[PDB]
Amino acid sequence: MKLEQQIQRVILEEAKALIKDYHEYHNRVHLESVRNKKRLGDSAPDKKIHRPNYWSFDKKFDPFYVKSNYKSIARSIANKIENRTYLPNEPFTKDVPKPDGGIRKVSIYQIPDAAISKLFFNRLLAKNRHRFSSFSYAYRNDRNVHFAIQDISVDLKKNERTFLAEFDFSDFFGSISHSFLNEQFNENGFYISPEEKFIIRSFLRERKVGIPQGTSISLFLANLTCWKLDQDLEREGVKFSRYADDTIIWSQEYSKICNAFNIITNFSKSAGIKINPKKSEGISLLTKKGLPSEITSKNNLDFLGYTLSVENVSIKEKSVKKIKKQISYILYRNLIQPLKKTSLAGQTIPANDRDKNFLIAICEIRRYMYGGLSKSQIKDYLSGRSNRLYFKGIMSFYPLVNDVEQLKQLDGWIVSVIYRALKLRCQLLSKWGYNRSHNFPFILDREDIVDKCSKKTIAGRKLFEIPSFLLIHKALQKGLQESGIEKIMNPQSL
Amino acid sequence: MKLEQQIQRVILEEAKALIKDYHEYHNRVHLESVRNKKRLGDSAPDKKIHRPNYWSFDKKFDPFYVKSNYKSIARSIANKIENRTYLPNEPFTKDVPKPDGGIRKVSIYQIPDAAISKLFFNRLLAKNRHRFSSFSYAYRNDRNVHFAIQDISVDLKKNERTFLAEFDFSDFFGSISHSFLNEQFNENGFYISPEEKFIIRSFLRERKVGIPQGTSISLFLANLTCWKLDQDLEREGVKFSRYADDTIIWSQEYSKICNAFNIITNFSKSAGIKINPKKSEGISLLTKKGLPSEITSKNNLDFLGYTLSVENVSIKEKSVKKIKKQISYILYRNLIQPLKKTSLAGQTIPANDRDKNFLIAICEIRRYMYGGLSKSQIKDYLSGRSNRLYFKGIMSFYPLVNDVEQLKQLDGWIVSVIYRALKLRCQLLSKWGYNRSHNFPFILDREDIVDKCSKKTIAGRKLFEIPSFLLIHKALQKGLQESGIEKIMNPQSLNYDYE
Amino acid sequence: SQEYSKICNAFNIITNFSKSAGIKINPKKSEGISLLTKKGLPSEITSKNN
RNA sequence: CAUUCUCUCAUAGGGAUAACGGUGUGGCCUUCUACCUGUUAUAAUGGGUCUUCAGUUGUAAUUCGUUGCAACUGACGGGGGGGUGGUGUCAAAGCCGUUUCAACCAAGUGGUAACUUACUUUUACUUGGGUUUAUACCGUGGAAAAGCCUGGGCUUUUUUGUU
RNA sequence: CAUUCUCUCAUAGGGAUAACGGUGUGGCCUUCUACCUGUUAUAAUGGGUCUUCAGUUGUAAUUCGUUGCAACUGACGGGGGGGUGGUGUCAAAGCCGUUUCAACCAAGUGGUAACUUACUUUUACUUGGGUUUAUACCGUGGAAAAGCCUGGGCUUUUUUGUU
Ligand SMILES: [Mg+2]
Ligand SMILES: [Mg+2]
Ligand SMILES: [Mg+2]
Ligand SMILES: [Mg+2]
Repeated sequence: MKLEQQIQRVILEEAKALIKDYHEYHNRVHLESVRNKKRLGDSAPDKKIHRPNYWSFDKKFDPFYVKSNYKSIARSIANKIENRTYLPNEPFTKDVPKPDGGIRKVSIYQIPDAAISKLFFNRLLAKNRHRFSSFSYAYRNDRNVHFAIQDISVDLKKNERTFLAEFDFSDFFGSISHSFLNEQFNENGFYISPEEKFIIRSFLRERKVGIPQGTSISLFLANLTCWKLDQDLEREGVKFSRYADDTIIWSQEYSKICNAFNIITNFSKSAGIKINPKKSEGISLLTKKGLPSEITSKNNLDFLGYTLSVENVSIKEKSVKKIKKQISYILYRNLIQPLKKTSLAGQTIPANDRDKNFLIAICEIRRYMYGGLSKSQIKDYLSGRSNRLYFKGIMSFYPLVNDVEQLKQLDGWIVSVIYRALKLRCQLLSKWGYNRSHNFPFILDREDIVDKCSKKTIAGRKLFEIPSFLLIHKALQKGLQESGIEKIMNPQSL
Repeated sequence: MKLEQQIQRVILEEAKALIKDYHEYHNRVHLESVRNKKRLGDSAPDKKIHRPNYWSFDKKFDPFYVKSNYKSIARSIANKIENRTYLPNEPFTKDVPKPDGGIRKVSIYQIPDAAISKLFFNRLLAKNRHRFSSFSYAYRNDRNVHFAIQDISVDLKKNERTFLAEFDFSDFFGSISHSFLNEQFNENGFYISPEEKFIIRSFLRERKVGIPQGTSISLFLANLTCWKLDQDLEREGVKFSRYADDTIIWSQEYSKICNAFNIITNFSKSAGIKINPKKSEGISLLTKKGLPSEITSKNNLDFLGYTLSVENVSIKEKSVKKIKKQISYILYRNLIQPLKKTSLAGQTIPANDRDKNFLIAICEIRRYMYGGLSKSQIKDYLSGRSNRLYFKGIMSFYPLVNDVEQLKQLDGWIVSVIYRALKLRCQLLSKWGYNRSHNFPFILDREDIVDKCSKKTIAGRKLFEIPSFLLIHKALQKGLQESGIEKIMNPQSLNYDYE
Repeated sequence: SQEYSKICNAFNIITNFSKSAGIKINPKKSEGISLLTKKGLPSEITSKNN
C-alpha cells in the first residue's frame, strides 16, 4: 500500500542523512588530525574516532543497521499500524541539567519511530496550521523564532513602556494528564484523521505521563493543549510567544497583563498542574534605559541569544562571552599553545617575516565570524557591484543586532587580544632561543596592526586583514532589507 | 545582468500563459460548435472566435506581440528601472456595477507592467508576510479565504453570543491620499528595499489617487495602509477578515465590538476618508437561543457564499439559486430547447430506448456536480479501497458545508426537475409527431427515475445514475478530515504517486 | 489619579500624542510615578510621603 | 504586419522563412483497487453484486480517556397549487394516504418567458501524471477557382501543407 | 555479522560478493562584479586603488511625493591597573596627552590556569551551485610479515583493492 512506501522513503532518508553526517564527522576528524600533527609537531595526540554511545543501546539506533533492513522495518511497521498494534520503542532519555537549576529530559527515539513521528506530525501540523497561534515554536534553535524577536523588538521601541511577564511551562508539559490531551482532538476545528489519532495515542501511551520534550511531536501536542489558553490570551489582547516551554507575554496596558496572569493561573488550575513565573517577580516594566523604578522598570529582556531594550537589540552577555571565548581560544591554539609544550619538535618556527601560524589563526577567526568573506566582497555587496552575498558565521545567528556600539567594542577587543597574544608568542619564542622581535607579526603596535595587516597580501589576495564585526553587520542590515529574515537565515532557499 | 533576466523570464511566462489560454479558448469554441451542430441540427448558429477587446487598445496588451519583443521589452524596462525613469503604462479600467449601490473599478494592466508587479510585489508580500494580519485576502474567490470562514463557523458553534459587524473599504481604497501610504513605509518593521520602494512609488504615481482595486499590487498596499487598524483591532480582542475591500469583525462581547466601531472611526478620521458599515448590518447577534442582550438578534449570516448559523454551515440562497439555474438550463438546453426551434432539421430523435441527448444532459450535470466521479469511485474512497479522489466541481467551491438537510432538498429538486423536463420533452416530441412515451426516458415515473437510471449501463459503465450532492458531501467531509482545506481546495500539491 | 492602571494609561496617551505631533514629551527629570499612600499598604511602586 | 527565426537605432523599428503553438478520440507507460460469475490455456475479456453514518447489544483488551471484532436496529432523493379518502373533535385543527399540473427562477411576481462564447462584486474548476497512431483548431505562408477594380492590385470560396 | 547485493517467516533471521559511502586540493563548466597599471598580439597574467552611513549646501527634475546629480562636513577598531605631564578649581572632581603590564574569562576571583572530537537547553553554520586528474578517511574483504593458541584458528603492523 502507499503507507508502506511512504514509511520506507522516510526511514531511508533519515538513515541516509545520519550516515552522511557520520561520514563527514570522520573525514573532518582526519583532516583536523593532519592539521594538529602539522601544528603541535610530534606531541599531538592520536586520531580517535567515536561512535555515538546510544548507537549501541539498541540495534535500531544505528543508522547503518536501519539502512540494512529498512524494507523489513517498513513492512512490519505498516502491518502493525494497520492492525492497530503499534507502539514506539523506549526512547533513549538523557537528563541535561538546566542552567536555571532545573533538568531537561531530552529523549531520542529510534530511527524508525523518529521517522514515523516526522511523517505523521509534519502533516498534522500543516492541515491544522491556521488553528495555531502565530508565535509557537518547538526548539529554541528554530529559524522561525526570529520572527517573534522582531515583533517584541518592534513593540518595545514603539510603546516605550511595555509590561512583560515571562513564564515557564516545563512542569506543565512534563506532567499533563493524557485525558486532557485526548479531550482536545475534536475542538477548534482540528482535522485529525483516524490513523493520525491512533498514532498520537500510541506515542502518548508510551509516555504515560506527559508530552515529550525534544521531538516533532512536542510542538503539535503543545499547540493541542494550550489552544484554549492561547485563544483567551489573544481575546484579552496581550501578545505572547512560546519558544519551547517558556512563554513571554507582553502588552502596553497594565490591566491586560494583570488579566493575563489570572488567565494563566486559571488555566494551570484547570489542567491540574502548576505554572510558575520564570521571573522571580511577576509583571515587569521594560522602560527606556533612563528612568526611575516602579514595578521592575527593567531595561533588558533576554529571550534567546539577544538582549532586547526600548533602544536597540543587542547580543546577550553570555553569547558575547562565548564569542570572546572562541576567538581568544583560536588565537591561543594557533599562536601560544604549541610553544608551551615541553618540546618544540616538528613545529614550524616563524622566520623570514612569514608566520604561517598567524595566517591560520586569522583565517580561522574570519571563518568563525565572516564565514570566509573577504572585506572586498562585503564592500562590493554594500556598494552594489555584487548581486549576492552569503551569510554563514557566528553573526548569521544574530541577524537582528541594531547595537553598533557593542560591535565596535568587540572589534576593538579582537584587535587588542590579537596584539597581546602576538606579544606573548614573541616572548615565548625568545625564551625558547628563537629571537623574532623584528618581523611582520611582532613589529605591529596595536595601532598599525589593522593597517599593516590589511596592506599585506598573499597569493594576490589579502589574507591578513583583521576581521571586523561592524562591516558584516552593515552587510546584514542591507541584506535584511532585500531578502528578509527568512532568506538571510536559510540561504539554501531558492 | 540579473534584473533583465528576471524581467525577461516573468514577462515570457505571463505571455505564454495567456497564449495557452487563447489557444484552448478557440479549441474549446470549436468542440462546442461541433456538439451544437449535432444538437441543434442544421439550424445551429455558425462558429465565432472572439478576441479580447482590450488586446487592441495597445499592442502591449496582446500576448502574441509581447512574446515577440519580450527581450526588447525586458531590456528597456530594466534600463528604465535602473535609471529611476519607469512609469507603468495606463491600465484598462472597467466599471462593474456592484450588486448594491456602488461600482467596482477593475484595472487590467499591460503584460509588461503586470509581470513587473507580479514579480516585485510577490517578494514584498513574502519577506514581510509575518507583519500582516492572519486573515487578509485580495479576491473574494481566493482559495485561502476558507480559513477565515472556518474560524467564524467554529466561533459561532462554540460561543454563546457572537456579535458581528461588516464594513466597506471601497471608498477607503479609492480616495486614500498617497502621502499616507508614503508615511506608512518604515514602521512596523517592514522590509521594503530601496528599488522596491521606487516601484511602489511609480505604481502609485500612475494612479495619483488611491490603491488599484484588483491586481497583485492590491493586497500588499492594502495591508500596508491598514496596519495600524489591524493592530488596534487585535489589541482590543475583536477578530477580523478583510478579503476584497470589505471587513467582517466578530467578537463575543458587545463592548468590544463597540470599541471596534470607535477604532475604525478614529482610523478613518486619521486617513481623511470614510469607512461606512453596510447600511443594513449594524451589529448582528447570532445567539445560542439565549437571551438577546437587547440587540437585533438574527440566526443566519451571509459570508462569501456561505450561510453561517449557530448549528450548521450551509450554501447561501443566491448560490443555491445559481446552482439550480445552471442545472435547469443544462436540462433545458439538452432536452427542450432543440425541439422548440421552427424546424427539426437534422436532429436525432429518441429511438429504441436510446436517448443520446438525455445521456449528454446527465453527463454534463455530473461534470458540473462532481467532475466526472462515478458513484462507485466515491463509495470506494469512502470505504477505503482508494486513497485519491480529485474534487473538481461546484461542490469543490463549498468544502465547509455541514448542512445535510439542504443537500437532501437539492437532490430531491434535481430528481423532480429531471422528471418534469423529460415529461415536457415527451410532450413536445408528441406534438411534433413522434410518440416516444413508451421509450425508456419517458416511463421512469419520477420515483424510479433514480432507480432505473442506476441499473442502466452504457459501455459497461453506469452513465445514467442521477448525481447526488449528499454522497459527494460525505466524500468531502472525509477528504477534509484527511487532507486539510488547503489540499482539498488545491488539488495539485506536488503530484500523484507521491510516496 | 487613584489607580495605577489609570496613570499607566496616561503615559501611553502622552506617548501617542507625542508621536502624533512629532515631538518628544519626557517625564520630568527621573521622578516617575510617586505613590503618596496613607501608610495603608504599598502597591509595587515607590512609596514617598512628600 | 507569422503568434516562427533573426538584427538593431531596443516597452520601437528593420530583415528573413513557411511554419509556430494548441484541441477531442484512440494507443502506450506508471499509479492502489472487494467479491462473484461467463472463454481459454493461468490471462484476457464480458457481465453482475457490495462499499456510508448514528445508536444499542455481545465480545477481547485499556495507561479507564479509549480501541478491535461480531450481531443487529435506525437514517440515507425537495417544495408548491388543484382535487381526493381515511384518521382527528367545544368544533375546528392536526396528521397520514391517493389523483392531477409544471423545464428553473416561481416556497415567487403586476405579469411572464427566455438565455450558456451568455449572466453575475468572485460565482470561480474540469477527468490522475507523462507519451504515441488517425481527427482537427487560432492566427500565418502558399496553390486553384469566384467577384470588385485596373487593364497588376483588392475580395470570397475551396484546397494545400501546420499534420 | 561490509554500512554491498539478495531471499524469507519479515523491526528478526538466512544466503552470497569484495566492494559501498564519504573528505581536502586542482581542473572543467556556471556565476555580474568598478578603475588604473605591468605582459604577449585583444588575450592571459602580475600589481595597486575604490566601494559605507548621517547631515548640510548647490543644482536638476517635482506627483510636492519625493527623487536624481554635484560639492562639502561629520562617524567609521573596547575596557582595566600602575607611572607621568598639561588643562580645570576656592581646593577638587572632571577633561586631554604620554609611558608600562596583562592570551580570554578578568569591568573578576581567595587565587590563578587550562581546554575545542571540549563546554553548554541552543550553541547552533562554513565559502552561490553543478562535475572529475592526483591525495586520502569510515567500517568491510584479501595477502605478507610479526606475536598468541592449536599443532590451520586467534592477535598486531604493513600493504592492496576501494581509488
Ligand atoms: Mg486563532
Ligand atoms: Mg500580528
Ligand atoms: Mg412554476
Ligand atoms: Mg587580566
